[PDB]
Amino acid sequence: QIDYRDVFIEFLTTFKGNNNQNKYIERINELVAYRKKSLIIEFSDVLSFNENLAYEIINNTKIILPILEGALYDHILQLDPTYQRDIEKVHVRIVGIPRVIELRKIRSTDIGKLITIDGILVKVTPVKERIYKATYKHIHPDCMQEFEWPEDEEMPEVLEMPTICPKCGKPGQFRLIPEKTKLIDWQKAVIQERPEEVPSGQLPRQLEIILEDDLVDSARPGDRVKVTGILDIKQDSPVKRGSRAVFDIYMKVSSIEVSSEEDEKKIKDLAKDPWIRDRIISSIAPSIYGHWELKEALALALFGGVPKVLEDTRIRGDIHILIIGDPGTAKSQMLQFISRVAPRAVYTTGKGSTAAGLTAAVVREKGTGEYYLEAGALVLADGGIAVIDEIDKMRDEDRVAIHEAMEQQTVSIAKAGIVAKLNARAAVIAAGNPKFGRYISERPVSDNINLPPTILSRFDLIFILKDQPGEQDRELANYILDVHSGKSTKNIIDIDTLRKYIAYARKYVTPKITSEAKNLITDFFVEMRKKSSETPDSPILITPRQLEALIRISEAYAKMALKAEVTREDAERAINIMRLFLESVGVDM
Amino acid sequence: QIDYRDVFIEFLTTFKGNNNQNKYIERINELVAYRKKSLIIEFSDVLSFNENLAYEIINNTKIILPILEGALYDHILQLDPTYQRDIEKVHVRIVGIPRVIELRKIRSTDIGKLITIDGILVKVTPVKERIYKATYKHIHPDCMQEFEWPEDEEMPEVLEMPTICPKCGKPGQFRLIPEKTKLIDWQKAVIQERPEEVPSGQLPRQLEIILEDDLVDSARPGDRVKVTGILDIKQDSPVKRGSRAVFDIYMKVSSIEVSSEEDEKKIKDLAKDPWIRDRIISSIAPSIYGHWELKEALALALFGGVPKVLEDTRIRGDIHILIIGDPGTAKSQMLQFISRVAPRAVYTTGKGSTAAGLTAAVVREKGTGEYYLEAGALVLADGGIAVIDEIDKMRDEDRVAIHEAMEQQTVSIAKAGIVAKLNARAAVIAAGNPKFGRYISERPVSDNINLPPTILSRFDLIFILKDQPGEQDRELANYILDVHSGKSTKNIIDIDTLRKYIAYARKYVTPKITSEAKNLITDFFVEMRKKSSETPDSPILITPRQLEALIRISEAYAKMALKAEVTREDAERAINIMRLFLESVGVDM
DNA sequence: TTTTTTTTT
Ligand SMILES: [Mg+2]
Ligand SMILES: [Mg+2]
Ligand SMILES: [Zn+2]
Ligand SMILES: [Zn+2]
Repeated sequence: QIDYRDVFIEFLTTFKGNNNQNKYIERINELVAYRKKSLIIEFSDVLSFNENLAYEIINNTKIILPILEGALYDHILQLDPTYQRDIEKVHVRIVGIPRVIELRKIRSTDIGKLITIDGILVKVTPVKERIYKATYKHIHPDCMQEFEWPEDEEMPEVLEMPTICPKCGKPGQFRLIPEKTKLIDWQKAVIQERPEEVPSGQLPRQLEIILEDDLVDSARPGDRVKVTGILDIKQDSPVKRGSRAVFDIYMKVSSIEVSSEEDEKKIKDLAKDPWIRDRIISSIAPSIYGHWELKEALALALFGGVPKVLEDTRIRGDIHILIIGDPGTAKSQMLQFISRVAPRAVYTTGKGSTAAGLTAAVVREKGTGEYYLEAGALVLADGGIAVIDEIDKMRDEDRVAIHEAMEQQTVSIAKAGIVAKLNARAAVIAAGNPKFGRYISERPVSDNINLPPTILSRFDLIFILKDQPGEQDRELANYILDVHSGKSTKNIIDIDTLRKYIAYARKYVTPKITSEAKNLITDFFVEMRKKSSETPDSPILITPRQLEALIRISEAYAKMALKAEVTREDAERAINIMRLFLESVGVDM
Repeated sequence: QIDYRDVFIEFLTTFKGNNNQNKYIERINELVAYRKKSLIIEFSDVLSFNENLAYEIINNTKIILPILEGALYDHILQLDPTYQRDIEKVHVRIVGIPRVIELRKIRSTDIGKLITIDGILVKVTPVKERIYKATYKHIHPDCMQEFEWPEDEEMPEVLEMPTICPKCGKPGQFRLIPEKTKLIDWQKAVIQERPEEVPSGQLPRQLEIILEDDLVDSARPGDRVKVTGILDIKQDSPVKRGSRAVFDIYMKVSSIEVSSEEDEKKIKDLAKDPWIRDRIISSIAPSIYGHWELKEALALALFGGVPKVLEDTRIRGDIHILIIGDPGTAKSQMLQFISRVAPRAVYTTGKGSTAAGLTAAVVREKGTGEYYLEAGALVLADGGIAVIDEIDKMRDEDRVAIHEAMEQQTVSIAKAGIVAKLNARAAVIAAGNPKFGRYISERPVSDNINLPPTILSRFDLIFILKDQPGEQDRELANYILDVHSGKSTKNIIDIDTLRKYIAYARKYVTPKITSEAKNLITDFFVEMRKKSSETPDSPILITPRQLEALIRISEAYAKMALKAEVTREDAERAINIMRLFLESVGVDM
């Protein structure tokens, strides 16, 4: 038996990273400066430094975590006495446990160990307080004594009151003292297994987890997470008998991850190539032949524009795309790829969606009997991409409910005496089919779309796809068979790198409008408005929302190349793609 | 007087199997490799070796079973001393009990003996944990003692706390320690009697079964199982008085089997026949005369293609068949046969089904008032075949809800704040009648089918059946009367053998496309588009989906012969069969 | 009652 306090402190102060910069030393300095009261330690670093220490942490986690926390607290206090009186104690969290078990394969033998489960967050409860050291008061004409009922022991999960007053050795009734009671933050969350690991013909399972102290509010619903901790059984009503000798299992979260310096370096060198825009476009849906304009348009929606917020109003900075085409034109394949490449995307269908399920659901809690809101599909997709397949197959009554969300990016709910406004800053991608299944050349655009002009004006770009057999049939057949044969096209950025590239660009890039683009946009907008009045029978209208599109598209083009200003070249690209949108629908230039 | 501990040991190690290889020794050796912890014993094997032990097992199971487990553990321990500290005990499961009782014939005299029940699983609860050895601490300021209350006795299904502390002989308050508590896996399932056993008029009855230890998650809902164990009465609140001395019956499962190496050699022998494809086609619906092209198409759907999973998207590998015919053409006859020979099939009707029930339904459980997902018809058919009879009779607004599942093989639900995706990789076979009941040659094909072009393109093959009274009436009449007279057709593979053949092919066979097949497929696909453009009047469209139909059919043809490569011969059959399909819908090539 | 999805007069 050898003390690990010296080894743990030595590991923190002597570990060398990639550049031998003592990374953990900097984290401690950040912890001291910010009073973060929590430290994250990578498991492989501990294993590389000393494999014997790693095994004790994995196995004897129950009794070794407080030892390391106490030793670390002394080191922090030695480094800076001012850290005291602000943080009572620190927490050590281990990340990178080699023991990973699927949510569906949890057995009795795994209870009481430190295991890691990766899943999807579903529900998060509001933060609440849990008592871990109570202070009762035996009220009785002779007692007038207060005491901490749990002696040299933490208050268990089941609340219990003293039976005999220790100060007097007599029975009676006891009163809790909130002022001297010690509390700890407590949150309840529910995790779900990934759809790619669910067995065939079975519904996904769910597991409930506990977040405490600083771990609260570490994630939002719909985010892939990785958690590590100790499993335990759950007790709800143990006071009254009636068998129920079967208990569930809940997880005590110790370390939580969501979804680096080296990644930024990899991303930065990509933008050095002048042809970065073409590479990104060619990397969208590599298994789909042709549709270069559609592929180019989808890339703009992934990056999006720059939202503008003023002292009196705000302007949306998202691009909405509507695609209409004949069946079999691979409209859904691109949408599925978007949902798999975007950092945050939600995939829905017209028939499988409802008005309540798309914006906000008002439900009544049976335990409380009061109404409370539930996040809709658009709300969960805030700051991301919203995909609505088969937009024409949903009822118009439910479809018209998203008019405010598509433009104002807000959802107003006035039901059951509850009034609220929720942010819905998401870009909507919709696909559908013409009124008669296939597009009819002889019939005009009005009866083919079969959609009200109001919703059409909210779409920045509208593309019409036509399945016309011709000279491209032979090359299309070869491409499809190559995909089925396993052959793939190289010189394509992988999905993981592309997803990282999109996330980085949306966070650290904000292009500015220059004078050259201002003149180019104005001339095109005025000229295209003049042609609109020539043929006012088209279902589409050239509204001021169209002028908004050029600014957003130009910003998206600049954001693609990690630029800082909208140059003259970007304005030309925005005009070129805008012309194709007008040309496809039936408006000549 | 006589001990069976040594009797069981020699039976395991000295028992000549069918091939005289000591199969039970191999099973024990296989058990050690992966720590199976469960050994399956055939009742016939015990009866063949020593009849005396057979009666003891079947009549005194509750006593002799633990004794045999101890003997087996020592034998395994000697073979592998390392078997300790991972598997503390093993289990002995007995199958093939001759005592089989119908679910409706259970009486009081059937309680307490080992019986076998055949039925259909309908509900599986999530895996939970049951306490069988608790650990309590007496909360009395003088005690501080830890003890296991269920001493010298397994903890009953009704949880009970001690009234007097064993180590101090005093009453008071007791607390349970989860860390020192011993748990065991516990799962609840519901079984239903087969439709062939339900008597006239009444609805089928249900029985509750309990699965423990490794038996959890041994089967999925909708499967046919054969459970074996001891019946017992169910109690919830025995303390709660107020009459009601009537108790239900719950089933304690000890061994469950769902639905041998001799099958593989028998299956391999069948595939060696060069005319295996013809024999399989002739073995589909032996009671139906004619319809050779329809029989061949149905065989392809049973086997199906090879799904492709890529890093970005996935390609559907199932084949969908649509049949349109006049009444009396026995369309529903093969559909019933398909649902009987397929390893996993679900039979539905257009009128008796709704959109919610087809894919997924969101229902509110009154126990908690919270919405939860319910598996639909397509979800439960994942990995199998879904049959939709009388598709034309059902509502159009309900038919559009399955467009996504038939191509993307996924179901998306956004209702009441619930967003999820479910896999629905199931082949769809549909039948229906024309617009005016009978087919009319004077009217064009477009208005006769009366279906939207979108759903028509999804189907791989569409066959139109016409009832023309000709010279074949006498031949058809004789065949029908022969069936009614008890005469049957010989030299046909039985359903039991055919079902085994199909299951083996779909698992261990994965054909690949060759260069020769690519040229034939590409040339014929181009011919479709050229012919289709020449006649823009047919309601069917030659979309790129038809190209995948050639690939899927070619793979299915190769899979029927247990081949690994799709040769030119398979490609020619794929081209030939679709030529008939095009001819049926009035397209001549 | 009121809001939600569902099958049903
Ligand atoms: Mg689609
Ligand atoms: Mg019929
Ligand atoms: Zn007192
Ligand atoms: Zn005691």
